[PDB]
Formats: sequence, structure tokens, C-alpha cells
Amino acid sequence: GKIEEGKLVIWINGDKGYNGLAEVGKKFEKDTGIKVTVEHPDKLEEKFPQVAATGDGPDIIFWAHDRFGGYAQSGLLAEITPDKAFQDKLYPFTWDAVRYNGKLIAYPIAVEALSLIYNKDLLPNPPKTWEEIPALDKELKAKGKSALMFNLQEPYFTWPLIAADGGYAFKYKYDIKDVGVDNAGAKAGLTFLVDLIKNKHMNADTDYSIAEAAFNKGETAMTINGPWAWSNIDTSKVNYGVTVLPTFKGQPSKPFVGVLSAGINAASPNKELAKEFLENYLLTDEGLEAVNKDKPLGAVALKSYEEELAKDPRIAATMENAQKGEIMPNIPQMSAFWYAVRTAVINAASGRQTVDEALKDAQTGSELYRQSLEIISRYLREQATGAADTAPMGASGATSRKALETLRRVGDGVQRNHETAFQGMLRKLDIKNEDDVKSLSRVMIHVFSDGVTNWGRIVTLISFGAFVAKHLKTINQESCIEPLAESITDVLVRTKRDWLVKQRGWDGFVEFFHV
Ligand SMILES: Cc1c(C(=O)O)n2c3ccc(Cl)c(c13)-c1c(nn(C)c1C)CSCc1cc(n(C)n1)CCc1cc(c3ccc(F)cc3c1)OCCC2
Ligand SMILES: OC[C@H]1O[C@H](O[C@H]2[C@H](O)[C@@H](O)[C@@H](O)O[C@@H]2CO)[C@H](O)[C@@H](O)[C@@H]1O
Repeated sequence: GKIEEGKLVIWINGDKGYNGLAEVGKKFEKDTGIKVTVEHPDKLEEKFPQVAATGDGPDIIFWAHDRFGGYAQSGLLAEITPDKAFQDKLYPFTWDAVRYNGKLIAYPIAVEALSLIYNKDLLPNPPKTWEEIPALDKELKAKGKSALMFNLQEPYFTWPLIAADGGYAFKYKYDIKDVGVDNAGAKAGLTFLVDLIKNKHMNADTDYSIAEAAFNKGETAMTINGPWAWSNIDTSKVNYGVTVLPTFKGQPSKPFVGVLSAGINAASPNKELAKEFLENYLLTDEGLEAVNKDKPLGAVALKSYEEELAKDPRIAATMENAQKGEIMPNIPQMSAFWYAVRTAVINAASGRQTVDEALKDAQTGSELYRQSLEIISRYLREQATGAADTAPMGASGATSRKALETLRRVGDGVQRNHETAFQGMLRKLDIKNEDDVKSLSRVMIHVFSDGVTNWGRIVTLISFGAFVAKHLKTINQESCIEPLAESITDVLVRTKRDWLVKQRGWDGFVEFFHV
């Protein structure tokens, strides 16, 4: 329940230099008498938000920057306030990756991008194009080898191909309502991947460990991986090169670029020890060297140590691929986007869904929070004030508009028919201000998560929200309505994600209540 005072617990992914990080921990302990424990739990990026929401978890969490906006929005991260002298030691774009709602929410460590890694003894020159890989595989199969193996279980690895011909996550300012997962470009890329599998150039079951072992044993000519993998390749004594990813339809593969970052748990009683560790032990030439020697970091954020490593052709390749890619967003939706696309790739690769079916579901999943919030926020606000929002609905606007019209019909009926239960519960909850609204999340999840799933219960959730919003406006707390709508939306989408996607999201709602 409570994080222990007077020690540091650190979480980092099991593909990174955790033994090197522990060496930096030992240096810290030698100066201070404070013990540093480094752990690498499975699925730590999913475990962290669950444990931290209870006041528990590590003091420090390491992950790429994309997950940290979600954590910060949830109240799970301490604000970082390094002085100017410290801030100036790192590249400004790395600080930009860890800024959320104008606040620094983590320390940046290193820039990561995927590259094409190839065995010079099998393929002296790497392929410039994806399109030439089937013919290379045919050549290599006659030598008892194969052209390419990489992790097909994590969408981070397949994304560069999906993005190449025009797939995108959130259109870039970001337009969060503009998602590019089921467009022609995304379909072309994923169809190419699925055709590789159909034609027996790759196996849908290949994962990180299987691809790594095949490459490092000299069984496959190429893999796709990041700087952290280079240690194990060095140990293997494969004659490898690191290069630009192949093009698709003449266009570069576009890796999603990550900034490995270190956040401090909002519930830690060791925030000063954590800052001291991160600024004066880790983010130093010697600290980063200890970690980099274990598993390479990429292009480190620290100007002084990055200058020394920049002459490495493997780093040059990493940065070439990075320049062709895009820095990941850190918006809270990123977790949902990754879950949606992970499922789409796995299902398309296995034959569970067609490419069209798979990307349609991924588009729905990625759009779900924003579309749900549009509908709910508009209903609550128009209920409270008596007047509709004149602003355009935007992307998938017909669905939003029709869902709002449906909700007007069925939601107004629920508020009439359940006036007695609603008035009774409103009085018992005694909702007075924004603090009271913030306290609703836990109880709403409890009530709504229990029992059957159907559209009627979704209507009850939203309709009581409108009932509360009317109350809030009347008592001059209209500023609480948008936070209420965000809280309800979060409950809805977190608890019913898979069911909602199965219904075709809000189009299911509209069809369910037609006539
Ligand atoms: C049956 C019922 C359901 C359902 O089928 O799931 N929902 C209700 C929402 C409101 C009401 Cl009044 C009732 C329900 C209710 C009750 N009797 N009848 C006859 C009805 C119709 C009271 S028993 C259920 C209950 C409600 C609460 N608790 C602790 N328990 C208060 C905690 C709370 C809960 C919410 C909120 C949604 C928006 C919001 F701004 C604040 C919220 C606060 O939503 C829960 C999910 C929707
Ligand atoms: O596959 C989705 C996954 O992508 C990224 O995770 C990377 C991570 O950035 C790399 O440092 C390395 O560990 O490989 C991971 C892929 O297995 C995102 O950072 C992550 O949030 C997302 O779920």
C-alpha cells in the first residue's frame, strides 16, 4: 500500500541495461548509504498505473515517453523541476518529449528508433525496398536460410511499414479526432506484411526472443530492432550492419521514435533521493556509460556523452531512421492506440480477421475515447444550459450527431422515469465542487463494472451524469461539468472497451435504439 521511505525502488524494461543501472545504484549507495533496488517486471508499463493509483509501486519508472502523459493525467507522476544548469546539459527536443500540460513529467535519457540490422556474411548489401524481400528470401531459402525475422507480437515493430504509404496515429498541433489507422496507406502496409506471412517468408508466431535467437545464430539475414539489441549481437560474433529501413512504395519506413525517460512516482516519499540519483548519478557521462555498456541506449540526451558516441555508424543509422520517422505523442490516448493496433496486427497476421476488418476495429478502438467524450460532454452541457453546442462535430461527425440525437431521446426518458432514484442518489452524494466530482470515479467504476453489459446501462450512466450536470449549473458550478464528462467517459471506455468495439462503437448504439 505505501512506498518505503529511505530506499529507492526502480522499474525498467527487461530489454534495457538493468545491470548497468544497478551499478549506478551501487555508486549511489556508496555515497549515501541508501540501497537502490532495480527490478524489471513483465508488463511494467501496464502494472505501473495499477499499483501507482493505490499509492504503491516503484519510486522511479523507466519507459519510452509515450506512456507518461497518461500517467501524468492520472496524477501518478511528480513534477520534475531541474535547474537551468541541469536542463542545458540535455537536448531541448528531449525535454519536449517529457513535457505534458506545460510541466516536465520525467527526465529524458536517450533517443530510440528501430533500424534494419543485417548479416553481412549472408546479404553483403541490405535491400533498399520491402518489395525485393520475397525474392531475397527465395534465394536464401535455397541456402537453408531466410531473409527476415522480427517481432510480430508488438506493433512498434510493424508500425514503420504501416506508416510508410500513409498510415498515421494522430494527425499532426495534433488533431486527436483525426486517426489514420484504417486508410489506404495503412491497409497497403499491413497487406504487404500479411502477404509475407501467406507466402511463407515470415511466421505470424515470431516474437522478440525467436527473432533475436534466429538472427544471433546466423539463421536469418535480417532483423528489425533497436540499440538495446546490439550487445547480444556483439556477443554472438555475427558480422552485422545497422542501416536505413527499407522503403515501401518508394517511401521511407517511418519508425515511431521513443525517448527513454525516467519518471518519479507521485506517491514516493523519496522524491529528493530520486532527483539526486537521476541528475547526479545517472545523467552523467559515467552513469550513462555504465548503462550503455550493458545494453546500448541509442542517442543519449546528454550533450557531452552523445558527442562521444555520435561517430558510431550504428548510431548514425539510428538517427537517420529517427529523422524519417516521427516522435511519439505522449497523449493519454496512446495506450488505447497501441492496444487497438497490437490486436489488429496479430489478428491480420493469424488470419483471425482480414486486413480491412482488423484495421476497421483498430480505427474504432483508437477513436473511442474522443468520440465518446464528444457525445457525453455535449449531452451534459446542453442538458445543463438548455442550449446545444453549435460547433461542428468533426471527424466521424454523422455518428456523433446521430448518437447525440439518440441519447436525447433515450436519456431524457431515463431521467424522467428514474427521477425518484436520481434525485435520491444526487442528495446522498452531496456533490458540491470539483473535488467531489473527482471522487466519483472509484464508486462509478465499482457500480458500472458489476453485472451485465448493455446499452441501457450505458444510457443510465450518462443520463445520471446529465442529471448531475443540471444540478452543478444551478449551484454556479458549471466549471465542473467538463471534468464530470471526462470522468464518465474514462469509466465507460476503460470498463467496456472490447464490448464497445464489438458493437461498432457508437454506430451500434444508434442502430440498437433506431425507431
Ligand atoms: C442502477 C444504476 C446504474 C446502473 O445500471 O449501472 N447506474 C446508475 C446511476 C445512478 C443511479 Cl441513481 C442508479 C444507477 C440507480 C439506483 N437505483 N436506481 C433505480 C437507479 C436507476 C441507485 S443503485 C446504483 C448506484 C449509483 C450510485 N451508487 C453508489 N449505486 C452512485 C455512484 C454513481 C454511479 C454512477 C454515476 C454516473 C454518473 C455520475 F455523474 C455520477 C455517478 C455516481 O453510475 C453508475 C452506473 C449507472
Ligand atoms: O508495441 C507497442 C509499444 O511500443 C513501444 O514500446 C517499445 C519501447 O519504446 C522500446 O524501448 C522497446 O522496449 O520495445 C517496445 C516494444 O516492445 C511504446 O513505448 C509502448 O508504449 C507500446 O506499447
